[PDB]
Amino acid sequence: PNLNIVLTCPECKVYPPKIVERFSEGDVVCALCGLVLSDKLVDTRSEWRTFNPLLDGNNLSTRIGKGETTDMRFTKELNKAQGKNVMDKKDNEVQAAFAKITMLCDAAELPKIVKDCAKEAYKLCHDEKTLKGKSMESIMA
Amino acid sequence: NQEDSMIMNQSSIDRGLFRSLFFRSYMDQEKKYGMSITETFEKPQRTNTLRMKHGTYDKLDDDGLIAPGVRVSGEDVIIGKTTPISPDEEELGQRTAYHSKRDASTPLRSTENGIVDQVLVTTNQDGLKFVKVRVRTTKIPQIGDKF
Amino acid sequence: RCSFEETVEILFEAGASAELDDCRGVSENVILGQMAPIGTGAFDVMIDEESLVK
Amino acid sequence: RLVKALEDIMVHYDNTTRNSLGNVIQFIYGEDGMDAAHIEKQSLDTIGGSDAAFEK
Amino acid sequence: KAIPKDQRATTPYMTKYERARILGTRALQISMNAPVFVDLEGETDPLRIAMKELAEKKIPLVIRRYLPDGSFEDWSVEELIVD
Amino acid sequence: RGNLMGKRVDFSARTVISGDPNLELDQVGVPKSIAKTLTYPEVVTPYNIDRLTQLV
Amino acid sequence: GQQYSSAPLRTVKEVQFGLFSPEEVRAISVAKIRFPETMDETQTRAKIGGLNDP
Amino acid sequence: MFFIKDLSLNITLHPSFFGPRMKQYLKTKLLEEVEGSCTGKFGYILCVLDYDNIDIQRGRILPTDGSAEFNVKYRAVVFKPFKGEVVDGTVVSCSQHGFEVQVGPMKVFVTKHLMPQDLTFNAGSNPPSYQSSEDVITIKSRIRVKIEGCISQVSSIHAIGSIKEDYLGAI
Amino acid sequence: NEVFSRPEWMILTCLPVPPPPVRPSISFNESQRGEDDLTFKLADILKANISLETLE
Amino acid sequence: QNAQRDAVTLFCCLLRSRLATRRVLQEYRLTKQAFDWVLSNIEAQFLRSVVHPGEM
Amino acid sequence: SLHKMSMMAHRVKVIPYSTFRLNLSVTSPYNADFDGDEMNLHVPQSEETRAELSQL
Ligand SMILES: [Mg+2]
Ligand SMILES: [Zn+2]
Repeated sequence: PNLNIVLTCPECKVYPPKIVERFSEGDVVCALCGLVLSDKLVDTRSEWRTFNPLLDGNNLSTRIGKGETTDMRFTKELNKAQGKNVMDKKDNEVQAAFAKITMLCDAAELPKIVKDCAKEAYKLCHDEKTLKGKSMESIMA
Repeated sequence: NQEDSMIMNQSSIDRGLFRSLFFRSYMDQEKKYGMSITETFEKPQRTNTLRMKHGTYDKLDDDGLIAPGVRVSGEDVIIGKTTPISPDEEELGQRTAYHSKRDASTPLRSTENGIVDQVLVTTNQDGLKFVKVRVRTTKIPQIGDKF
Repeated sequence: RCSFEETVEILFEAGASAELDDCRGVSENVILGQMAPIGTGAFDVMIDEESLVK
Repeated sequence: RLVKALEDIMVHYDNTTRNSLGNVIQFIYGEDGMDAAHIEKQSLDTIGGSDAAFEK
Repeated sequence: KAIPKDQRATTPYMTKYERARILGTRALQISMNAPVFVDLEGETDPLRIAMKELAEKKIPLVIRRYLPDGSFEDWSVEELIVD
Repeated sequence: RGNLMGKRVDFSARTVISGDPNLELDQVGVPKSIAKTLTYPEVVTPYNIDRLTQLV
Repeated sequence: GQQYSSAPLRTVKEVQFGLFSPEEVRAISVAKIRFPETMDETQTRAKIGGLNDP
Repeated sequence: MFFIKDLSLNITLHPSFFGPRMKQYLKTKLLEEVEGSCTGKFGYILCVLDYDNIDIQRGRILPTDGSAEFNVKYRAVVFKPFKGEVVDGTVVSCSQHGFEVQVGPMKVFVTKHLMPQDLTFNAGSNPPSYQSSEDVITIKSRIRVKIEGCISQVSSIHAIGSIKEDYLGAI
Repeated sequence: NEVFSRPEWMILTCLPVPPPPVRPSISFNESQRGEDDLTFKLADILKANISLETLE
Repeated sequence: QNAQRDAVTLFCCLLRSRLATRRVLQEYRLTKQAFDWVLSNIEAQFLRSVVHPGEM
Repeated sequence: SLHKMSMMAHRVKVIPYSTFRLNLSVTSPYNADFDGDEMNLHVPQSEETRAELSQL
């Protein structure tokens, strides 16, 4: 429902926003009357400094491993709990398939581009109806 | 001269005393995420390219690079690189009008200036075409320089 | 107290025991971002309308 | 530790050094009420000198 | 709760902080087109005009000195002995 | 510590300091680039309307 | 540079620290957040009802 | 209802208004803002009684901007609606959901569902009028409306009325 | 204090979710999008909660 | 007044030591306007040496 | 900056080059030496804080 902010100059109002963005001053200004359109400009490079949608999608997950000061009993109970919830999603085949495909590509000394193209192809096929089997070896080859 | 201060002869400075050269290397590389999106070194046009920096693009060639010997200053784009975008991915501001690509060039530093010394293009390990640039600048000894 | 060292423990005990802050301390007025009672701001300036006719 | 130890201590409009909570540390700042920017080393002529010089 | 004039037991001398905020607020008002009560000798800077008004006690202000018990006093800058 | 008690602020300049006996005690020599970079918002008054007009 | 508001402007005095009651949490919140996904399935906008919805 | 209440308001003045006559200015402002406006706590402010004995108290200077703040206590005649209050009014605008009754400075709305079954809407007339089995509700007609609910938003008050119950309808 | 703290309130039953103004995500190059750690933690709380409800 | 006398006792002893009849009539040989000027300067500087309320 | 003297106001004198020039009678409270030492310069943005900064 709308939610689209469009910057316009109320003094000029003669054309769609043909503006200039001053990053050093942190403003955006109309290149005609010289009137600023917005102050306090946000950055995208600065938030990126601390840090894959193409393959993993929007799914999120976090690992549980052992801690600095912890017991080995709690590490097993948390991993066994995830082992019971691993059936909630059918994405175990993508990680194992990409693992074995990773082993074969690393065994064939092929570049990473062919690895990403092959993983993308297997992601395009995945589990469709026209495949109807092939025992996971033929779709990988 | 007080407090470890030094007075230097100006005529000696003009004749080339303690003058040094500074070589800054800007390395850029085009990459491909999932083969569908491919970064390309090219000269961005001001008509169809969105998110273009306010720097001048007259010093770039047809391949998106500056030939050595061209005097460059701050806020000048040395290597022009554009990234493909999707129309239904962002549609921010005028993205539904530029249609084509998004600028992602690597300009020179804001406070720097000099003469481009050497530019070379080569494919790396996985075959990605990267380019290295080297600009030289003579730094005449100033009052604020330390010895 | 939380500003100096152990922030989370002091805050948790504060919320647990329903603690109240007077908010005339130095760091408190700093955090909230308004005038503190130190020096120039330790007194208010007024106006006397009976003095304007002088 | 010294800065964060002595911070919320000031002198109000009654010549009494007390913190923000009202706890009185010193009833008079410096036990005399004098700033540290107008004090000079002085000599006491009452104790100095002998008894014959005092009576003289 | 407003101590009367016969019970004001604070220092009658204007402190450096009171003079500072009086010159700052008065100069800020003069910068915002305030009625000047003293004839100017050709000044242009607002702080110099504020100090010119303080030198003749023509500043129309009164200080509300807060006491530690919550009370306050009203010492007008005209009756305060400067310096 | 990095967002309340202290913080990175604007309207500032950092550089190497050096001596100059020809200057006064309280003054400081500011470079022209720093003087043109930093600014100060002054209020337009009938006393400096012509001067600020010249600056414009 | 922000937009003007007609609400009365006052300073911040007393600050009270307390625990969050679950009923008050449900009375302050606006969404339930049920989908662990970040953005929408179309890889754009937001999930609408997820970790970061409008 | 037309009540009389002592109200207090904080008036802000620019440093250019610090002349000896400033008190008058205060009263001036105290009129221009209070009379005619509305508040969600005391209702529509009509008039302001006692113009000569207006207390000025003491003006205080807030930090920045240097503007002056005043606390004025006065007596004023205000109008505040109430839920379930029988009032009278005259129609102004007509709608298919109901006619909009005008009660003083408040424009009450009457929902069509809150009307009797014999009262029907007629758009073929100019202006469109509500014709019943005996009474015809037109713009210039006077109708006694029983207010069921009222909304007290800041500087804006709207109420909802009805005429379904007995001893109501057109006057 | 009844109006502020309760032992029943000390035990967590419902969990507030802070807005992205607290955990700002990033969408760099439209294909490299990074989410904050608290977002991943909320995803873990959702997966564990829905998993526990399904098992119960 | 007790705190005032107990806070001014030492300074009053110093003034009574430096301001003796023999020390003024013999050594200083001060006159009327000179002595009164010394008194006004001592009282004045004593009124300027007072610490200001509100200092951290 | 461990002294209250380490932060002091100054009168700006516009000079060329790029180094902050100052008199050597102020390097002792700053504990500085002209050997690559950088300093910071903050600018007030209001007349009230400029006058309060000049009188204190
Ligand atoms: Mg050093
Ligand atoms: Zn414009």
